[PDB]
Amino acid sequence: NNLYRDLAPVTEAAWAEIELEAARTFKRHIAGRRVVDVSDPGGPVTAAVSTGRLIDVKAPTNGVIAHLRASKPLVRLRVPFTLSRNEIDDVERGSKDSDWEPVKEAAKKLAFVEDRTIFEGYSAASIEGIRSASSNPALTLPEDPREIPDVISQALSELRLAGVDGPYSVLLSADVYTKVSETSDHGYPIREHLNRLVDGDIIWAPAIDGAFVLTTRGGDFDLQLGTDVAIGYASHDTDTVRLYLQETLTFLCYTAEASVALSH
Amino acid sequence: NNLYRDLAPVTEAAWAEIELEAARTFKRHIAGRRVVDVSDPGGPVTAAVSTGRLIDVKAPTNGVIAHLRASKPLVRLRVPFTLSRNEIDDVERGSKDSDWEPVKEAAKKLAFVEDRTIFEGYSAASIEGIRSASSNPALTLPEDPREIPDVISQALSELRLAGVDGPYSVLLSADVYTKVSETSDHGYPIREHLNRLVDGDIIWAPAIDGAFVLTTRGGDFDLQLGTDVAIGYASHDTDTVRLYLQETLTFLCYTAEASVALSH
Amino acid sequence: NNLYRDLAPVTEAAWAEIELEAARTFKRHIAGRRVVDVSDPGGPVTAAVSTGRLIDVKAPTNGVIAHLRASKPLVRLRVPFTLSRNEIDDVERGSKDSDWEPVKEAAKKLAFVEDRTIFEGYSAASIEGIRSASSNPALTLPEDPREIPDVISQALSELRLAGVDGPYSVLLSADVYTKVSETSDHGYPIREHLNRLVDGDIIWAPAIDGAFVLTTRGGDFDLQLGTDVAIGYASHDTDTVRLYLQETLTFLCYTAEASVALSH
Repeated sequence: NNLYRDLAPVTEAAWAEIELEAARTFKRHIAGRRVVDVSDPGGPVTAAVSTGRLIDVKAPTNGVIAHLRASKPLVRLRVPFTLSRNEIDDVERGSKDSDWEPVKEAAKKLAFVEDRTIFEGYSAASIEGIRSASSNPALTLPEDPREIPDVISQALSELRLAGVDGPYSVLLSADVYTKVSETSDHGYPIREHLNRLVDGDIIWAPAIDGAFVLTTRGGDFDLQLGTDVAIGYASHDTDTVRLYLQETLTFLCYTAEASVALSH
Repeated sequence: NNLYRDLAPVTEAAWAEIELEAARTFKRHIAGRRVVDVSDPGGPVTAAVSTGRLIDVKAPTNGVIAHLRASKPLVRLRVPFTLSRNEIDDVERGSKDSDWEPVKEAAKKLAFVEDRTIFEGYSAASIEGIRSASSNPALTLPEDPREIPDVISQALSELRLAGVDGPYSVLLSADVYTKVSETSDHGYPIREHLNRLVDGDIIWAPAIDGAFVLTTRGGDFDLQLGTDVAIGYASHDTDTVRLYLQETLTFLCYTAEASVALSH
Repeated sequence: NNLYRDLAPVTEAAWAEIELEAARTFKRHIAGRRVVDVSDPGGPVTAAVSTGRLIDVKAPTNGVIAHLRASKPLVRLRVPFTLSRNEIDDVERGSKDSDWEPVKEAAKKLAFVEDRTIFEGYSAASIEGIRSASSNPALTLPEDPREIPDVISQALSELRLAGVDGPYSVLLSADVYTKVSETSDHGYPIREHLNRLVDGDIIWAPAIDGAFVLTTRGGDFDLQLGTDVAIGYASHDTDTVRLYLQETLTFLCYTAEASVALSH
């Protein structure tokens, strides 16, 4: 296929450790797929997702009414990374500490771009994120982290006022997640106060800004995958192998009132 | 074998009580084997652990490229102890309080050396401990023990920032473990506050200095055993038997970001 | 694996002729494996050979006796060679005289380095050769080749005085082997006089200096192989393919009195 993995000077044993480090780092830093509906991958051919809507377009002849079918394009996101060939060759010799730091940086970079796309949008790919598509009022996060469980309760009130009924999850940015993990009250971290407000999870979301409170009842948020994360080969020289991680996706939000966005 | 146990003036009943006291005291004072991967014992022959790496070495002839295979030597750690022969002979007569205090001191001594080796290093045996091999920033322990769950939360933040994903355990030195056990807050000991920060265990580590927070996801810390703890015979006279405890091991840390070291 | 043979622009038919020329030239120029015990290859992981001995090392704590396990490192010996791609491509077209001269030079180079290592030592790899480890007195080779069977008989006397009992082989350097092959006495070459002194073989050893007389009773000389001779791929351009021969080994001599070294 287009990955051209068989052309890489990378052993089968070294691929297994690269695949492990990429999958483990990506899953650690992905927060969007824990709350959105993730489709089955459509394959390499699929290029657009039908929205079912119509666009008025000028008729080619009188007596004819013409409409373009509306769709959302998929975006191919590629993160290159460079591995040392000495570190690759050490794997068959029995090394357990080969430097897969460029794999982990690329998986963290690809996980951030996917979560920035879902929550903050990526407008060049015609992706309105959850923050922009939310019709609930955007709340402000207080600087005192002990006041955060009040504002999360205010976000849960807006979802209750909007009429949505599902288990709620709270996604926190890396700064806010740290701040509620390290600040205590009544002998409990603030993050444990937040656990008891919601039936879903308090989710570490290191890509996003601020916070999000949303329902995970299903059918509101759609991550449409063309192809999921794959590792491909670009080139190599004597010392290095140029690889990449890539995935093809788009994100669709169908319910504007299913989420509350929070920021500073 | 080399233990020469059959030459000892030690009865079978007395061996069973010596083996029991040594195993119970060693397991009580070992903290490293609760968090590191412990290999199967390689046997008495094994002398080195391959690191899989290569060392540049001068070629014997031009047109030849030579590399030494790198490895880590195992270290044989022996702790002698002396038992009274009157206490040994009392066992067959039905004594239940024979003085196995030199067994317990030797097992505690051998357990401390193993845990100092894993965590603080033993540089003459080319063993970089967990504290020296950690790439996360070293935190300072506060003198007020009620402020310890904040600094443990700061250590958990560094591991979350490093990207590692497993159940975290906290290893406390004997001074710190006592101080968080004897200080209370909200009607709970500080050690119980620490239990609720982590999904792993709060571990009494009487050999180490300060504290350690690390993941136990697996594959990061490797205790390679040549031979595990065995009791051997050295010599005897009319009144005493000279014995020893010994084990052959080395320790390897493969993941620098899998641990946070804490000290005063 | 690390050889990356599938990336080479070398046909299956051309590999078969390269493998044949490398194996035939290596076996022609190897003399050490005819007299030493050659182990089964330990695999790519193995990095050291246990000597079973102990090294005094400073104890980490009082009351503890520490010893490092001693071992001998394996050395990876690589000989690069460059083949013409026109000569490679001629093989499928039915050529029988493709220039495998760089293969034969590399196999001769790798065979010499292995035999210099066994007999003359390679001290950077901590390999004491047979000549240095021999405790028998070193004899001098006479300039008259007709006087060589006397000095070989003197070497056989030293082995008889040392008490060793096995079939003796004589290894001659390329200069000495030529000189005893081309000089005649009583209508026989001097090499045929040497054949009748020993029950083993008179062995052409083109790598070594001088001569060696040793027993092949077994258990005295140990060639420990990690991986045996393999052909790997480095790189290629339009005109050439860069390949290499490599093997990983060390040599151990266990019996100092099992050999007599001879020189000029």
